[PDB]
Amino acid sequence: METLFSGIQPSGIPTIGNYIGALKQFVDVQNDYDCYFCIVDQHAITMPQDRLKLRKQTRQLAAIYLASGIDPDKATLFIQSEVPAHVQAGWMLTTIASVGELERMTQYEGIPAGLLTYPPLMAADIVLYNTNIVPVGDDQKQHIELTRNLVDRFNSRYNDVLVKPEIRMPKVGGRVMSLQDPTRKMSKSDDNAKNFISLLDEPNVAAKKIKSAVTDSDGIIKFDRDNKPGITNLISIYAGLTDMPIKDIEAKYEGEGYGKFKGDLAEIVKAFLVEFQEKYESFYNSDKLDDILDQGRDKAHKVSFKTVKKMEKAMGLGRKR
Amino acid sequence: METLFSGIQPSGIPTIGNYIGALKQFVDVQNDYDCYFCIVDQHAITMPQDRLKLRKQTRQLAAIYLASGIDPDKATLFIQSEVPAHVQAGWMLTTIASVGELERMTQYEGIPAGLLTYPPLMAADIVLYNTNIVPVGDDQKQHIELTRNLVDRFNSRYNDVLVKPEIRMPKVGGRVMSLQDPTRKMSKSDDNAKNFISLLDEPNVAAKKIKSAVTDSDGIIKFDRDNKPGITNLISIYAGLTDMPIKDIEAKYEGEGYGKFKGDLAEIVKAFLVEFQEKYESFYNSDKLDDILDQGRDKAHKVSFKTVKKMEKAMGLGRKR
Ligand SMILES: C[C@H]1c2c[nH]c3cccc(c23)S[C@H]1C(=O)O
Ligand SMILES: C[C@H]1c2c[nH]c3cccc(c23)S[C@H]1C(=O)O
Repeated sequence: METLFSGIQPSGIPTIGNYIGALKQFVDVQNDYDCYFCIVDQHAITMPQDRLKLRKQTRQLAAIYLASGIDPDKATLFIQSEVPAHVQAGWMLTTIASVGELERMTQYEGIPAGLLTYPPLMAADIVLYNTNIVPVGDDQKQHIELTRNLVDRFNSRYNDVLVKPEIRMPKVGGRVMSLQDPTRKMSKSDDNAKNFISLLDEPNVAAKKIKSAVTDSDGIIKFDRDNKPGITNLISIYAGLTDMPIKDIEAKYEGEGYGKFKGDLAEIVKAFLVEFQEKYESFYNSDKLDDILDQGRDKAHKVSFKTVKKMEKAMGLGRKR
Repeated sequence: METLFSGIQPSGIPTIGNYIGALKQFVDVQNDYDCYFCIVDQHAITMPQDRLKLRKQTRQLAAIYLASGIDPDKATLFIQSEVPAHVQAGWMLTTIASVGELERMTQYEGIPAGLLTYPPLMAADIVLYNTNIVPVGDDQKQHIELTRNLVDRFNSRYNDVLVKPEIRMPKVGGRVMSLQDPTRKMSKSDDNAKNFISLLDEPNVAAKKIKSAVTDSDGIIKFDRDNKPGITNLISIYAGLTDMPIKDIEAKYEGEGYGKFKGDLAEIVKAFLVEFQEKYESFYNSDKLDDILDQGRDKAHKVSFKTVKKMEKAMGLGRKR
């Protein structure tokens, strides 16, 4: 069984685009892959953070992953800073990186040193669990290249302990676009809040965002990205939240106009968020949330500890006991 | 009671200069100060190392400190990599350092990133124990300036948890010079091995190095650094290993020439090393050595854990449990 590792930034609420594109897919793929979901709070502080904003966002993310169906027994959901092997292995990989290498990553009061030195910590986050696949996008290519190059450098200079990972998302979800700019991907941090639908938006606000999404005044419910990216995007969201095949959507709405379809979809979005947010409140406001995160941390520590120990033996850190 | 922290590089055997200058003094000052002696193996790998050479040197250093009289109950002798708070607090301080700052430290395959990014780890090594004093020399000034500046930056941006340290050696020992270059300090890494006397030199080899030390052919046993740095240096070693006051040395050897004095001193050096190396073998070849280092690690972990936790709460890492 292949091991998957996904880093999660506690820096914002995922949108419904992120749910359809990734989270919903993770809820399936956790049965067929050994999955790690790591809330990378030590990466979040490479940037300036309010300390209450950061600690709250970390709980929020954990509650959202659990609300989506990420299962603490099937997968390992934990907080990066609670597992010390991450900064231990990150320091070891830092000593074999080069300054030139780290600088080129930054390209693809002063400048915080975290922004230069975080890539080896990302490498560590991955290889500590013998990861085979990382579900990232084009923007993370140079990071994985550095990771694989460091695994090569380590195994070559000391001895084979580390595994090279690949970029692979096992079941890619649909691509969800901004509601009022259908050529751009939906983003949690848009200045036009009508562009996205946050997982924590009020369900009635989200229904309004479906109605205000930029489309023709009317048309047929047909999937055509090149010529009608607006309605096509909406059909993608419909498909994403109901699992109805797209061709099966077209047939349900044959002879229907936009008003009927946007009305049904806004209701579908509202219904989804009401069910999602009840689960989310229930995890977020519960004592069991700390129990779950405790157990996740213990799972990850058991695996990552063995790896750190092999690494320390390979470089000659510590003692032979 | 003031807390003292001394980093120890596992990169070479201390010389008798290092014993007279520092180690012997630490054996006294550990009664009057809360002392931490930390074998910084995570700093040693910033440079290229053979992994067996490094792990052996680490045991050797611990055995030498114990052989000198460093007392595992009075002081805390441990190995840096066995206490995870060091790289945890080092990462936190890294995120508030600036690249410019770290670069200027480097001034005062490529260039290993460890050589750029180690100073915040040094800062962490110190402040984790609420250190008041660090017994370092001129070459470490910019490192302590960075440390104090990071303590200021941390306490100012989040809230007061960290203590500013000072450079202070509570009882400075004598200065011991190279035996065949009396104007340079004695160094463990000289290309002229007659220049130093290693604590692990064969006692008969060391006696020969006393005889081969570069002096006038004869003279009076008088302390005069400007005009007779050779014999004066030797008198310093004599004073350092026997605790005889220097004026009291001059009076013992009034009416004596160099041959008598160098003969007595070579015997004194031989006698000291025989007693030292028996203790050293006895710790180095013992199962109790791992027990001692275990207990040291547990002592340091208890203090440094509380500090790391205050730091994580201050930046908003982790969870409030
Ligand atoms: C969250 C970040 C991160 C830190 N460690 C990891 C490990 C795997 C994937 C990612 C990460 S994804 C990456 C990003 O920049 O999105
Ligand atoms: C061993 C080095 C080191 C790492 N952490 C610390 C903490 C205090 C003093 C020192 C150190 S002394 C320094 C040196 O360069 O000698």
